[PDB]
Amino acid sequence: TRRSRDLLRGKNVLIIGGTSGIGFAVAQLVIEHGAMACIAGSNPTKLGKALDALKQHPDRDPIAIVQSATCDLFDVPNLEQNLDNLLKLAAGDSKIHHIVFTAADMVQPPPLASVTIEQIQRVGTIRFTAPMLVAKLLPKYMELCPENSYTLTSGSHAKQPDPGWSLVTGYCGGVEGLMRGLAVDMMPLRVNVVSPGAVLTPVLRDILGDSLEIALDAARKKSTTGRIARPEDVAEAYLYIMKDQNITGTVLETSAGMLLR
Amino acid sequence: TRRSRDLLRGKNVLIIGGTSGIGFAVAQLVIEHGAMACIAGSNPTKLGKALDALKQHPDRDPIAIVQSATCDLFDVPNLEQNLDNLLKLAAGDSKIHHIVFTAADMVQPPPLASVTIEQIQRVGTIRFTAPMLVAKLLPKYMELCPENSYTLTSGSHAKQPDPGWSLVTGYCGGVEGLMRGLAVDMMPLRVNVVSPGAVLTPVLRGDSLEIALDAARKKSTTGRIARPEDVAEAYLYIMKDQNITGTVLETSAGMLLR
Amino acid sequence: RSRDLLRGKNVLIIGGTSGIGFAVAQLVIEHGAMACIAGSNPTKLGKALDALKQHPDRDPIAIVQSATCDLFDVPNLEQNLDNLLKLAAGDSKIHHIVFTAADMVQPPPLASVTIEQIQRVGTIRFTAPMLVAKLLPKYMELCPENSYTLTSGSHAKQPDPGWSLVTGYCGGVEGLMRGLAVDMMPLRVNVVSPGAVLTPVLRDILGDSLEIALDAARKKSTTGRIARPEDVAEAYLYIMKDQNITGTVLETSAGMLLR
Amino acid sequence: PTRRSRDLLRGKNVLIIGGTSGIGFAVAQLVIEHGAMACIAGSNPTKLGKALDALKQHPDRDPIAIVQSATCDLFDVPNLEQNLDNLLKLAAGDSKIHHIVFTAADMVQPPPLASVTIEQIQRVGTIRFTAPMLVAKLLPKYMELCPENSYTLTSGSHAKQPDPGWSLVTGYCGGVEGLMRGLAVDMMPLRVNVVSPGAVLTPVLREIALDAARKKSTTGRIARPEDVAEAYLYIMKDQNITGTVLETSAGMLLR
Repeated sequence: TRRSRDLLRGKNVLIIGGTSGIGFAVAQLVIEHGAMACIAGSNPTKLGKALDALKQHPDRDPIAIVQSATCDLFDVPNLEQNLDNLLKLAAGDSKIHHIVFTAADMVQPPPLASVTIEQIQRVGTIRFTAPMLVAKLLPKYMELCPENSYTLTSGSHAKQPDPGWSLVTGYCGGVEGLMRGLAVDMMPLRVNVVSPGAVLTPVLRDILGDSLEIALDAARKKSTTGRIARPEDVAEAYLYIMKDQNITGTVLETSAGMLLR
Repeated sequence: TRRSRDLLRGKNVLIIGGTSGIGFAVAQLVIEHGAMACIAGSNPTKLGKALDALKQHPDRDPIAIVQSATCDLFDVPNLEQNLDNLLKLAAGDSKIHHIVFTAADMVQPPPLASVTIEQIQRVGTIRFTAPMLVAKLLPKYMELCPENSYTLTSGSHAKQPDPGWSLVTGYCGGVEGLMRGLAVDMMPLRVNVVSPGAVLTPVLRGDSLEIALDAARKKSTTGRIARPEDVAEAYLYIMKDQNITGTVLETSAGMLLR
Repeated sequence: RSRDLLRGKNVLIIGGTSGIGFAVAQLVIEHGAMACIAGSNPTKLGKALDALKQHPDRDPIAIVQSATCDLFDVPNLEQNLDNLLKLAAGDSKIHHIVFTAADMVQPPPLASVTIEQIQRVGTIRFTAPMLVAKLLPKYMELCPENSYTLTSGSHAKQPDPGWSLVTGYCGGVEGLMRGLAVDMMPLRVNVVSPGAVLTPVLRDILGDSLEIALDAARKKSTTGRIARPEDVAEAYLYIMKDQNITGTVLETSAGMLLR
Repeated sequence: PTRRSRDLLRGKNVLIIGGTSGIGFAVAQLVIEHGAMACIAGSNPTKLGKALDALKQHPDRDPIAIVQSATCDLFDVPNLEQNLDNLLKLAAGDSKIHHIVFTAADMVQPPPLASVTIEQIQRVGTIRFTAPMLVAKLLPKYMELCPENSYTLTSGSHAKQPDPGWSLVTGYCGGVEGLMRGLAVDMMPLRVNVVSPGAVLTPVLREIALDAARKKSTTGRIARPEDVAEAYLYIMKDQNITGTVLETSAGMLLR
């Protein structure tokens, strides 16, 4: 509709993790609303295919320009400058208006009894240090105002942990805590978290392989909706946050009712 | 966008409290999307005015049709019947797809030291008994599926009480509890709560108006009073995200951080 | 210091005849406090009262008394609560109040619920604790040394199918606590939210099915076992001692909330 | 010190990481009043001296309670896992540890967000997150996983009420709470919990910053270390409580 369109037409949106899954669907919604979308990822092959997919999305507002950049989020010595370059690129000729930091990763970490300091800090680098640094650099490329937003991603497993996942559960709690600290330190910019549940992404399919349909019966049994989330469903939550200039400091839970059980 | 119109075009939406404030702005957004709005109020003049305000809305979709229906939420002997009639109207010739229960809920109650049992029960009737009775009657007019949603309203004062408001704080906590119980008992229907704060509505606003606003602006991190149209986007979002159920969506300008 | 926080203090336990309330009363008199238990059945009150006077670990100075109070009789509710508070104040003032949960049985289906049924839950779970708060200042100093503790339940967050009315009022108790923590400051007001506790009442209800239900609860927990009333009663005693804690919901529910 | 409370703790081994001062010291007091064996740990050796001597000469101490100390620097990364392992081995002694308390890293404002560096981010995490993570790694070697025992971590009210300039600390306080829940599952049926204190007056802290907290609270006063210490003791005794954040912060969270 025109008011959603006017909320976001011509606005720059950076989507870290936009190659597939939730980020890609956010990118689709962004350009359907007339916004400029910059997607970032770790894989140039994946990034290239996602980028053409967006350019010829038939529901793309013709006005929407799509661009891409490759950014390595585990390279500690160059992380701040890589992130600084990404934001420069995303700002382009003006300023960034909305940042989405997606987290679509769940690879079970080693057993607690074997975890190492190196392993701990790697998850933190990706889950904690990088979002902090984007916040540090952000005022150069984005106006701190409530028309703009910076959105992070945690997960329902922060509240309902699976056994074997304590390192990841811990940094998920850290993302939600970081959001709250940043909502104060970056005011009047709006900072929020989306906390998704089980989402049926292509990589989720591929991981589970033959084990897919078992895991999905579990997730449906655990939900109250009785069905697995579409990435398109979850992406609406990030778009809502862009539109509502009143929402900041909160964790938006879109997880099929699993948290009720 | 086409995606959003496709989700809501032709859907029956009941806004309880749609004559003014957030409910009115929710009615606006849903008719922009081609949905069939039915607004309910307690004041017939206010209704007719709002109903007419809506029917003339500029961005209104031509196919969107608006109706109104009076319903006193405090008349306990007739409450179940009025809600049943209201539900029957909003369904029309098919079914209701989305129910929004909004409230302009901020008139301060009597002091704790003086509050009486009928005063407690009167807030209990509007805040708790009425949403429960909508839930009781809802399956007759509405399918229990995750395409559909039923959204209640609490408020940031549920978490940040002001002195004098303990009775309204309590029943806000009851609204949020009720939502979670209903999200289970009525599954796979989706049931949620929107918890607004720092929104300026006509009824809310006159001379003291700008004192309290400054208390909200200073308490917030947006440094800005919010328009009903901002908060309305939360109700619309819940209608669209067929994954969201059982949660309290907090749109209150960052006041909860401070 | 911590040994004398409770010695000589006047405690009121509403629902002190069995289960959690009774175990609170036990801990209270072990610490030397004066306990007034309230309940709805004079015979069960009588049994509870004797069992507390006879408690071997009761501090000698600790005096126990009882009072009957129908929390569903609306026309007499405010006066009955006033009389209960007068009693518990003894010859000085109340210092701590505990209000244990109704622990009701499953209500009728949602499609069957009536206004009368809704308000009856509200009377016991919301109106009665509200009226205690209204009346309290006449009999009790509003200060951080004293405390007023309500009771919700882990099913406030994890609803059981068919219980929406009880789940709703459980969230009302928690909201009321927060409202009261503000309107009654600097008195401390808190909520204990217990999970699966094996009270004597419970074992009668489940009866033959008890071992099924206890393996279910154990499976949902991370402790792997069912809580004792004496375990949960430690939380109420804690709140009485920590003069810094107010406005919060204390969750003691075996880790079920992690699942 | 009731018989019921002493039975629960008498003879138990309790490790208190950060027991030299403040909340940790007060927990050490309460546990030895119960006849439990307290082992305190600290970064500063003669600050341990003070504490260790002060503890040992406490008036309400159960005659049978023993006290002992150890140093452990939670920032020295090359030596962190071993010093923690050595610490745990000490507290277990000739049996097992029964209760662990990890008292929080203190409230020193970090650099302004605009100037924070990766080295700065990672050192708050080493102490607030890595160290308790490593204690959990090593614990099973020295502690039984049963609901009679507990591992208690510490976050803080600023996890939910940030102050300007504290985003890094608020960040890892949420990490501590998330870690507690994950460990509450991974280490079941051991009980793991978080105490979240607020408005607490300790000597390293101890008038404008003290009236300011009083105005945000509903108790209207600054709480003592001895009040919040009761929370840690409660969690030891309630064999039903796990996976939760116990908020003892004077009602500041209501405002």
